[PDB]
Amino acid sequence: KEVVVSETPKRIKGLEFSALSAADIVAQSEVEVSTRDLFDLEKDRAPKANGALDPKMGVSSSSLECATCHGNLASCHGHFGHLKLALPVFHIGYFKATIQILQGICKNCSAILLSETDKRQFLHELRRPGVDNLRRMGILKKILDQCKKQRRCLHCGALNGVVKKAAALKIIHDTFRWVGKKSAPEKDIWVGEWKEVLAHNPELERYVKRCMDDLNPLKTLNLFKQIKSADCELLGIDATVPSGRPETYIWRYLPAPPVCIRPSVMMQDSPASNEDDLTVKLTEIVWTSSLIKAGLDKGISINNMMEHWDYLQLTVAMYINSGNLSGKRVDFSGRTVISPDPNLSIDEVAVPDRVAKVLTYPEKVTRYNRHKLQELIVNGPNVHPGANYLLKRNEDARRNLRYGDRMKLAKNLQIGDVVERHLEDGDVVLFNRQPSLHRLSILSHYAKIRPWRTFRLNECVCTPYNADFDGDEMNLHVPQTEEARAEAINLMGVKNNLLTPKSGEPIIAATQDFITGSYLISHKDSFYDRATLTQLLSMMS
Amino acid sequence: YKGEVLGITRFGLSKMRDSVLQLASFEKTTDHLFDAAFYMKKDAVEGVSECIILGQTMSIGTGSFKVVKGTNISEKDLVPKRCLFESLSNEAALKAN
Amino acid sequence: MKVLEERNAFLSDYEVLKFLTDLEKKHLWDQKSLAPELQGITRNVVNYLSINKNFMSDESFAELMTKLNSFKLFKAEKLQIVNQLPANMVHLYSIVEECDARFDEKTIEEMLEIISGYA
Amino acid sequence: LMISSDAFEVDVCDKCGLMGYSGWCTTCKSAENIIKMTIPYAAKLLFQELLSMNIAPRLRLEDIFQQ
Amino acid sequence: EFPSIPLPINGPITNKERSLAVKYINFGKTVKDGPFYTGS
Amino acid sequence: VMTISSLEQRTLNPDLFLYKELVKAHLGERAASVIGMLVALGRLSVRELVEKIDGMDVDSVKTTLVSLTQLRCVKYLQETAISGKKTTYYYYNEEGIHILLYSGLIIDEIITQMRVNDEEEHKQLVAEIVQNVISLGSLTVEDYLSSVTSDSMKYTISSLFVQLCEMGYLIQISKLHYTPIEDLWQFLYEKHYKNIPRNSPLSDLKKRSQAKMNAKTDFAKIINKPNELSQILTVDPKTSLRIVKPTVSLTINLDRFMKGRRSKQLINLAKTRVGSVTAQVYKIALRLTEQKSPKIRDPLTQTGLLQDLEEAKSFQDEAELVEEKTPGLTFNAIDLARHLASLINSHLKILASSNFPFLNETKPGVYYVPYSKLMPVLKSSVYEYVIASTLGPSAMRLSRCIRDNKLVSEKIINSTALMKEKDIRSTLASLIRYNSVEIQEVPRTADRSASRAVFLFRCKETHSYNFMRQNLEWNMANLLFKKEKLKQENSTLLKKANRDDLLPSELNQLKMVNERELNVFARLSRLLSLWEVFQMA
Amino acid sequence: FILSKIADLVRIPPDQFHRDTISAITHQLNNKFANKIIPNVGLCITIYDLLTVEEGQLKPGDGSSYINVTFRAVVFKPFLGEIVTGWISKCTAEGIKVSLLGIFDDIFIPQNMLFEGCYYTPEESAWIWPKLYFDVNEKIRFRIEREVFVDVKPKSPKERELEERAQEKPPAYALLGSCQTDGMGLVSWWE
Amino acid sequence: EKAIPKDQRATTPYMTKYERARILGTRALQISMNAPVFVDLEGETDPLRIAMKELAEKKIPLVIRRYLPDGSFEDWSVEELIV
Ligand SMILES: [Mg+2]
Ligand SMILES: [Zn+2]
Ligand SMILES: [Zn+2]
Ligand SMILES: [Zn+2]
Repeated sequence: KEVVVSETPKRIKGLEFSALSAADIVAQSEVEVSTRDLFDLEKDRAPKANGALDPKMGVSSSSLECATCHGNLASCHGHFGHLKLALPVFHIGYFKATIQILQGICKNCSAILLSETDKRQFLHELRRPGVDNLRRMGILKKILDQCKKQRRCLHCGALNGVVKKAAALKIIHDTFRWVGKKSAPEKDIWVGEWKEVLAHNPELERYVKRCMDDLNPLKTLNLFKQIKSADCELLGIDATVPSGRPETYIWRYLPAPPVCIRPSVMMQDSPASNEDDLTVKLTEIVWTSSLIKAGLDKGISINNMMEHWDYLQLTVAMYINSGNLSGKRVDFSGRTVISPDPNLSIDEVAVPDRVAKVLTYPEKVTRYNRHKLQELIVNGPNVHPGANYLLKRNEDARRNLRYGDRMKLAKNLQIGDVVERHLEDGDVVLFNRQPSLHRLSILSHYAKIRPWRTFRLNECVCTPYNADFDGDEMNLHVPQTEEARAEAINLMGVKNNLLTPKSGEPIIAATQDFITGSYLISHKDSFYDRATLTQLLSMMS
Repeated sequence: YKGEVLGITRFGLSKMRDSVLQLASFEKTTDHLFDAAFYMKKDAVEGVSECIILGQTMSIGTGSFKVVKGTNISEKDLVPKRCLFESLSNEAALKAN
Repeated sequence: MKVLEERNAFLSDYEVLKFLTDLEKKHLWDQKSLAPELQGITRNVVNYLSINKNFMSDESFAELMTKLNSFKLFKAEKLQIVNQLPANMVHLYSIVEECDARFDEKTIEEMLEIISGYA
Repeated sequence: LMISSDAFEVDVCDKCGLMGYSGWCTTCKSAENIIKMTIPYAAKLLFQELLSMNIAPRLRLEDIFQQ
Repeated sequence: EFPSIPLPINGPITNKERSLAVKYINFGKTVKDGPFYTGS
Repeated sequence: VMTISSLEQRTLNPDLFLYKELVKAHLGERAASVIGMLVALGRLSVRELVEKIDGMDVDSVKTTLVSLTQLRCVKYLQETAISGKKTTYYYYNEEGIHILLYSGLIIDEIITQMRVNDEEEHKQLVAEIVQNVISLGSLTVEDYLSSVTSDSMKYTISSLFVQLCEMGYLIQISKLHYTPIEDLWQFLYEKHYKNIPRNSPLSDLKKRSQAKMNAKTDFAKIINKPNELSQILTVDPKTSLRIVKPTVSLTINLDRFMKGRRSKQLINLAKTRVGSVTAQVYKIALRLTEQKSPKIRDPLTQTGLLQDLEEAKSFQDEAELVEEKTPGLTFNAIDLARHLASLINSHLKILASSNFPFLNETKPGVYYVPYSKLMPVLKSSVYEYVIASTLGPSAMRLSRCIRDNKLVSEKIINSTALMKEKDIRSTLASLIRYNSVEIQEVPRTADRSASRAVFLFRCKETHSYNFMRQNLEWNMANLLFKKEKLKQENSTLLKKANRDDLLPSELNQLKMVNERELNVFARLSRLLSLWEVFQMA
Repeated sequence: FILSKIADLVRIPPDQFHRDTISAITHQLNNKFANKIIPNVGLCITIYDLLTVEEGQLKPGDGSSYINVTFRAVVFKPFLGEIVTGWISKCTAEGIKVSLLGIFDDIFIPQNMLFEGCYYTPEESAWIWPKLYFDVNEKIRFRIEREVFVDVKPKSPKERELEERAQEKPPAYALLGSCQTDGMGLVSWWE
Repeated sequence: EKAIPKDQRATTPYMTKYERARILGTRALQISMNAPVFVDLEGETDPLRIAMKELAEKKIPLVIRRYLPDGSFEDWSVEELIV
């Protein structure tokens, strides 16, 4: 038989940011590219094959499905591919991190060079239960500041100078800076070796003499592995997870992004379609990586090797390297100019019958709306008190009320059905002007179905919108659920926001021609009569 | 409120906000993500700016509480109903042994 | 799903039988009304478990449990012999463990058949 | 901002909380910790953009209803 | 598989160290049998 | 996908996966969790282990620390503060993990150590004695001898017991060894500073003068505590036999065991030099000088280097003075060597004139074996025979010709022994990969480019030694993890194979997995014999 | 037939709020604990009673009421199993299968642990005992020896197309036994 | 995690405008899923409108759990809260 399948509603409680290690890139990967550059254009339909965008990754067209998950461009999440490169290359984003983690290490024993008592005091200072993010950066600054005071090492007799960037992406290690008159034995070996190699060639290498120590990214990849791993707690990294490891900040596997992320722009239906430059950059990475892996053992290396390897470093640095605007796109909204209407109430905006026919509202049928929704379905989409779509309870499809499905469709109307009715009188709608200054720029209103196609509204409410009408456009949004529709009419609508919160004064009140109409009635020289007072009392209500 | 007067600038939003995605809504990007991934921020989601990114309900305003529905059932119905179940196995298990 | 106590409250077969009997009187009957995907096992357990009483005990069950309390044996085999009814054979020996003896033959026969045939 | 704009169903796992495709984890190949939930689509593009480079924004989940 | 670069010299079966492996596995069995196990 | 080439554990864990796999196969799985946090963090208290394991309680953490302390797998350290609150702190002990690492070579060297009484006692008695010593930890005599019933041969253990602790291995228990190396120096460094009263400045400190001599003095006394001591040895009762006091308990010393294992590589170098007989007389002359030799690095410079130039200079100079002045190890005369005339004296002159640095510095006529001038040749003669064995002899030529001078340049290698542009570059790049070239650049431009720059190749030491040591520890961590792969395929076989104390498909399963379980130990012993040289200075 | 006490949380939709709480929770627990074999507990049948219910909590998404309960669902699982009644299903020269009909038909018993004086023939005759042999549809009182659970084998999604173009197999609740008693195996062998 | 009993409630006994809109929207979302109402409503539609009739009568079967920032549940039934 079958088994108990249990589910629990879960939610996100954190974001543990980390770096992908060498195993985690290969594990989530699908295929390796493995030396393909020409995109495999055989003369059938110019298709795609391995080493590039392919069905092993996602899709970028209507046909030619993925066959890892059988879906079109709308139903494929995308997949990754790993890219192993020989001579592991330096990471451009972790440049400052590599410099700060190389300043805190000895270059001989590959261990930390802070004293084991001050290590104990600063380590006890780190594990306080109340530590702010601005405080812990200061404690790590104190770590790197006190760590630039021990010239020798506590486990070996080697001396540490200073390490910085060669003023390129080259890490230089200027040694012998703290060494003065007191010559080290390693300084004696230095003098003897350089005197010997200048005795061999006293022609070229005499002018260049300040060339002490360099850090090869292949060499510091092998230097980050000799950690005691009890020292990977004062350097910022917390090495309790196997995704710790300062070695994992050097490129050994490049995660190729999915082709759903890589844009195939819709300036096409023309033959010989063009892609963007990101797949071209991946191709140009793969070509020089295979060129290094091939020419490592096949001839003229060293100048071409280091030139192409630094060119690969600049290529990876260019690959991930090169704004607070509107952004989000919202369904069920409109934008129309505005017009005067004081016959409309202050809590209403009159919506015309041409945009209150496509802006629908989803209503679930229940015991208290079966008498209305049947006639609403029968009236159809062209008659304004009507509906457009219909969703069944058992989820057959989203059947529209346009192609067939006459009178008999309203006859059944099972109790879980969801119709999409037209906008009617009394529906909660929110109403916006695009340069929104403060919180009185988005109010909520009731709807009213009218003639000619403008968003007319009362003028007692135009003062918070800063309306000077003269052909200005405004936006209109309808909520699409039962809970957000209540949070607009109760604490967001017009009648509950007669004040401004800036000072407490009434910001939304009587306006221009309603003031001079009150100064002329309440003027002292005005005396009325029952042929006039009755008409005045009947024109106000 | 932190013991130092630091305003609202590039170096000013780092006063208390541990939220990386809240600090990613500012200019000069591509440098706050890498040190957050290097120093391995735990980054518990609590601010409203990273609840609208993940689609979570905010803990201020309307979502500052919860409503629950009462069952209104008594303890007379929640009884361990029992009539001659363990009487057979209790007496003939500790007699003369 | 997370269990709390696995082996709790070892109940007999007739208790399950009377529970499923009293479960089908809350709604329409299974046999009287014969003339959602749950009544199947409800009518299949009550049909299969009543196959040994072919060709019923509340106070007789009390006298039977006192008679099982009169002499001592192991724990669950009392439940096994109060459910399987070993009467017209030597199947009681088949219940209690090896060594066919504990007590002699003219006593195992009567302490088998009177107890397992009175119920 | 979410339902009417970029509502997008996805599945994320509990242990080593990355995301897969509707039945499978793609990292832990046994794939029994799959939890299905909804997320904005721009957050999905942000997660894959961070995961394309060497950043792992791991999602830590918890149940809503505990006590 | 992927490693094809050559192998070191410590792999014949011309050993004559069969007693050492027996001492190894008997030490392992006597430590596993001991009171200080604390497994799982 | 098909990850089968061991990639999901490949790079994620060196230097602690070895320590977690040596204790998983011996002390359960709960000890692996509390030993994987002492290594990954360092010092953390009892409550810190409880809040860092996330799955064990105080009743579970404190129980497993006793099982590690009994095998001396955890160092103790108690501390205090300026306001009090004395608590207990735990360090990871690498000596106990090394005891769990070798574990059969301890009971291999101790068998081939005794004299004429051979193969009648040293297979049943002492093979259980030393195995109970290593397994149970600290052992006393009275609690152990009560296991045998009707001990008629109760004096046979005492003859092997008084002899074995006289010349080595057995030693008084860890009343000193659970203390760390750092705090034993730091508590001794502060008690000889605050107990000096106020005086004149005299270059403003002056007490770093006194505190760098006298503390070292009684530090040596602490170093004098785990040695041959007459407090337990040569106790003389009346009208009886010479016997040691069986009252206090006793354990093994991992300091004399390692210097006797160093003699194996010394015999291997002697067999590299000379063939049969002269190597044998060097063998017996070294085996007669084992228990009094200077040892693998003392705790004086294990930690606490206070950046002093004179200390780092004349620490290896005073070690030479320790080498020169022994109570009898320098006495390496002819009749003393032959007791356990001119022919072996001529062979010893061949040792003196062998000119690789062993058996030198013989000014009056009495010979001596130096060690500190022997350790770089010992560590380098085995490094040159691994690249020559695995990677190739041309790689050994291209690596050792870097060492012929200091920094041979690219137009000088191709002038030596092989032409250019064919396989010197591939071999040289492969040796760049294994940290034995250490390239350097000089530029001809303003930003240190690659086109206008030429290179310089110097083989830097202590970068090839540390990487190969880490690689050997890594492959040791490999070789015991694949042993745990056959345990999951024999969990339903070895558990059932205990009631016997045919189904012939089991004959190709049970007796087929046995040699695959023994050859990994037969190779692990050779891993041990190849790895030891990089941790003996 | 044990009384296992487990605890989970269930949902009640708003269109079933008109009933009382006990019958609603009991109806929502029966859709989950029908013929719905539990991982390593056995097969549940019905719900005995429910206890220590809590307040019905609700998230802003659904609108239904979520109640965490603690009930005592009856699970058909013998603790070791000694003697149980169930008749035969189909003759096979392997571990022979029986039917405890009405609940499930999955119980095997291996022939190698029975009497060694039997032989199966391909001429439709069953195992012949050292008198007459047994036939179809007759009550068999047999032994219970081994009962080992396998809960869920998940299936990879690109593997899910190699099993749908051309065309469950492991049972989640299987039992074994070993008949040893002289005369046991058929009802009419006695009397 | 501890629940404050009825005699130890320390918050305000009034109904906030933030907890008036959420209880009304939750009641209107329950009524739209065919829940039985408990008011004599005139024949109409829009569950947000007939939930206001229940709020004006105070016959909503909910309570408003008010969380303090350590876990201090403090039940606060709706009919106890006045408008
Ligand atoms: Mg204007
Ligand atoms: Zn796909
Ligand atoms: Zn160092
Ligand atoms: Zn996962």
